[PDB]
Amino acid sequence: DLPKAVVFLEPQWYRVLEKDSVTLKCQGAYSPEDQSTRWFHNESLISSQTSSYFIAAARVNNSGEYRCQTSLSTLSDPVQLEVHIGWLLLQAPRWVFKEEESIHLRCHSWKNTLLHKVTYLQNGKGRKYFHQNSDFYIPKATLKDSGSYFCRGLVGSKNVSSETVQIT
Amino acid sequence: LGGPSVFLFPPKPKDTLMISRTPEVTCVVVDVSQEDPDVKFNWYVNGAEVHHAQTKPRETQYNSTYRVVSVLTVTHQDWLNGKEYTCKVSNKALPAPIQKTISKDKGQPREPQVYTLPPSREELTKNQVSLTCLVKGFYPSDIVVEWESSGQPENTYKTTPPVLDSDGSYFLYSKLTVDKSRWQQGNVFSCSVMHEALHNHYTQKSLSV
Amino acid sequence: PELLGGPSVFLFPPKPKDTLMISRTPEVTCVVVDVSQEDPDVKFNWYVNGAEVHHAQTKPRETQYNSTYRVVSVLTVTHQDWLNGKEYTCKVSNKALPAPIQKTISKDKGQPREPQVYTLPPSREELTKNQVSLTCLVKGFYPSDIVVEWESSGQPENTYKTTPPVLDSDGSYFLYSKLTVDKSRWQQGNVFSCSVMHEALHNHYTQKSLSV
Ligand SMILES: *[C@@H]1O[C@H](CO[C@@H]2O[C@@H](C)[C@@H](O)[C@@H](O)[C@@H]2O)[C@@H](O[C@@H]2O[C@H](CO)[C@@H](O[C@@H]3O[C@H](CO[C@H]4O[C@H](CO)[C@@H](O)[C@H](O)[C@@H]4O[C@@H]4O[C@H](CO)[C@@H](O)[C@H](O)[C@H]4NC(C)=O)[C@@H](O)[C@H](O[C@H]4O[C@H](CO)[C@@H](O)[C@H](O)[C@@H]4O[C@@H]4O[C@H](CO)[C@@H](O)[C@H](O)[C@H]4NC(C)=O)[C@@H]3O)[C@H](O)[C@H]2NC(C)=O)[C@H](O)[C@H]1NC(C)=O
Ligand SMILES: *[C@@H]1O[C@H](CO[C@@H]2O[C@@H](C)[C@@H](O)[C@@H](O)[C@@H]2O)[C@@H](O[C@@H]2O[C@H](CO)[C@@H](O[C@@H]3O[C@H](CO[C@H]4O[C@H](CO)[C@@H](O)[C@H](O)[C@@H]4O[C@@H]4O[C@H](CO)[C@@H](O)[C@H](O)[C@H]4NC(C)=O)[C@@H](O)[C@H](O[C@H]4O[C@H](CO)[C@@H](O)[C@H](O)[C@@H]4O[C@@H]4O[C@H](CO)[C@@H](O)[C@H](O)[C@H]4NC(C)=O)[C@@H]3O)[C@H](O)[C@H]2NC(C)=O)[C@H](O)[C@H]1NC(C)=O
Ligand SMILES: *[C@@H]1O[C@H](CO)[C@@H](O[C@@H]2O[C@H](CO)[C@@H](O[C@@H]3O[C@H](CO)[C@@H](O)[C@H](O[C@H]4O[C@H](CO)[C@@H](O)[C@H](O)[C@@H]4O)[C@@H]3O)[C@H](O)[C@H]2NC(C)=O)[C@H](O)[C@H]1NC(C)=O
Ligand SMILES: *[C@@H]1O[C@H](CO)[C@@H](O)[C@H](O)[C@H]1NC(C)=O
Ligand SMILES: *[C@@H]1O[C@H](CO)[C@@H](O)[C@H](O)[C@H]1NC(C)=O
Repeated sequence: DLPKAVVFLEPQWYRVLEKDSVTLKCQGAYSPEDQSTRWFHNESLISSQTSSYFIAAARVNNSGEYRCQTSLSTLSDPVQLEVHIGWLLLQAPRWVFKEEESIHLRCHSWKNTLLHKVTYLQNGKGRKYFHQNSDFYIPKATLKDSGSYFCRGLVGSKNVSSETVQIT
Repeated sequence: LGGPSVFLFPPKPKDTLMISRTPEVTCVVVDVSQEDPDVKFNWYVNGAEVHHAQTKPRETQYNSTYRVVSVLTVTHQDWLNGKEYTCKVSNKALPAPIQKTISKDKGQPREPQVYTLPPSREELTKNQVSLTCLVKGFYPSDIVVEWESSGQPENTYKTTPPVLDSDGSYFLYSKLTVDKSRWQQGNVFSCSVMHEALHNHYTQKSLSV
Repeated sequence: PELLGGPSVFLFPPKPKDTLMISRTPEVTCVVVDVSQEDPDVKFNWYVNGAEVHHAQTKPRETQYNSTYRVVSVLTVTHQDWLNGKEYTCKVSNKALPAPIQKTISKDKGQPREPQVYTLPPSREELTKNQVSLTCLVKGFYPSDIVVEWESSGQPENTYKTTPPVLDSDGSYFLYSKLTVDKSRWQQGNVFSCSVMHEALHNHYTQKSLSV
């Protein structure tokens, strides 16, 4: 029918933390004369009204499935949002990776805390070690990944690990 | 913050004692990245850069991180006299070289008298008897308790970790299990300890019945 | 001062003399350390597989040295609830932690056999001294946390010092105790006793006393 609107994740991680902040955007129509985006949570209606949903403190009662739709742009498609709680979090863009593409892994912290001596592991064994905190760009798909990928760090002195995520 | 980390280890006593095994002091750099490696060891022995520092490759570690070990061949006397040895490492990851120093337990020694207890008469009821080697008040912790039989070693023994006595000396009890058949036939079993406070660094008593 | 990074929690069991012996109050302890300028508060929740917080009574925050108000709270146990094997958990929660951290200790598992208790007399050559060393060999038990004490009839000498349990070649532990007394008491003619307390021991007591 009419053009579908799309939900844009600001930032691009659909996995957040009980204190991290996410902002959602929606482009599809820009409601020519007068803007309005109508937002949908778990199949319902939020009173945001603007073109951007503002989630400062993420906290479970904020996860689910999301949708949007301006003055046209039909109705947006389903974008998921998870909100774990912990110290570490292996953020990713998506997790379905076959054939050969490029992955941009991130070992998130918590309450923008620093993370000393960071590591990324391949269902057990590590593959890339870093002294300070940075992401783990892997270009051109390994053709043998697809095992549990997680990360471990050091939040001051605490020995913190991350909850696993399976990629393929 | 964080970076590579250094661990300085002393020679194992059986090496420094008994002139036959060269004594080495190993310096271990760990958490050394793959990008930004190249670690430079600046060895010091009582104020002497001593350029016999033999280092090793970049070890391969599950966590991708690298691990470098370098052994410095030491002298049997220079360790015991009390010379202070010292590792200093730098790597572009370290904003200031990390140095750590060691030098053997610097404190007033003592001699270990080596008494040797025998099996209890009820234990001779069991299927194997337990021979005890008592080693009373000594200094410092380092020591080498070992059992031997007739000619050569016995490795059926477990030795208590050094305890601290009431005066400040270290006692330890080694124990070794044997066939009641083997103990009653009369084989003599000798307990040999090696401490830096025993002339020739080697006393050795014996047990039988 | 401080530097911070997320509090920590340590959980210790009850002391064996308090478990193997009745009318002793045995206890489980939750030591929480590294709270700071945020003035993170208490909140302690103890469980046995989900439970009530009556045996609790948290103490006062104490900082001592490094300006990180140590907090501790101690839970009382029945001598019988231990030993058979419960669990005991902490769940302490601080306003500077992501999710409440929790630890459990329970009892050590495993087949416990009874500790043998041999008694050893001064070494032949050790009598050339004003002080001899009585030796007590407790060999063959399993649950490490054991108690060893010496005594002369009805008096407790702190002469002895004992080895900590050391794993043997069959999963059982063995230790040694040393008691240094002036030879006179030895040759003179006294009777010295090495009491042993182990959950695998009849009435949790056995002493294999020795004399010349
Ligand atoms: C990536 O992986 C590597 C290696 O992989 C793993 O390595 C080990 C740990 C196993 O888990 C393997 O399965 C696995 O492959 C990681 O490298 C490790 O890093 C840690 C710390 O990050 C190091 O721990 C230190 O260990 C030393 C002693 O290490 C000896 O004993 C270990 C266990 O027995 C053994 O694994 C070591 O190889 C080493 O073994 C000895 O080696 C010598 C040399 O050949 C040999 O002669 C000996 O015989 C042999 N030992 C035996 C028994 O035979 C330990 O002492 C350190 O503790 C100090 O620091 C602690 C931290 O504060 C402190 O709590 C301690 O008390 C002690 O502190 C110091 O003590 C004195 C007294 O006061 C004084 O100097 C200081 O005041 C005091 N304080 C300080 C701060 O120094 C420490 O725990 C591992 O050794 C190391 N593994 C190595 C080198 O092989 C790496 O971390 C991983 N990284 C990531 C990001 O994942
Ligand atoms: C700021 O404040 C204080 C400062 O106090 C300091 O105390 C010492 C350390 C000196 O430095 C002083 O100069 C100084 O004043 C610090 O608070 C302390 O912090 C340390 C480390 O952060 C803690 O150490 C832990 O201790 C436990 C054992 O603790 C008992 O024994 C200690 C002596 O051995 C004694 O000091 C303790 O008070 C405690 O004593 C017990 O007390 C209770 C009641 O009070 C009593 O009922 C008990 O009977 C009694 N016990 C005894 C024996 O007397 C030790 O086991 C810990 O080791 C863990 O961590 C290691 C490294 O992470 C690891 O290698 C160990 O294996 C172990 O880790 C656990 O291992 C097992 C499995 O292997 C398992 O449980 C877990 O998987 C694993 N991890 C965890 C988390 O459990 C550890 O060394 C002190 O307890 C603590 N409190 C004190 C001293 O009161 C504080 O750290 C300072 N800040 C900084 C940055 O230093
Ligand atoms: C939109 O849908 C999403 C899911 O698609 C939904 O997120 C869910 O919210 C609930 C609300 O709390 C979460 O429920 C928790 O589930 C965990 C399991 O991981 C339980 O451990 C928790 O139980 C505690 O909660 C109670 C209240 O604090 C206590 O009384 C109780 O004893 C426990 O302590 C808790 O129930 C759930 O995890 C998420 N995520 C899911 C289901 O994936 C979201 O809430 C929906 N939108 C809105 C506006 O609610
Ligand atoms: C918020 O979370 C609590 C937890 O169960 C729940 O009672 C409440 O309904 C949640 N809010 C919404 C809108 O679901
Ligand atoms: C602590 O983290 C290290 C990684 O630096 C990991 O190897 C180790 O397993 C963790 N702790 C324990 C008790 O295993």
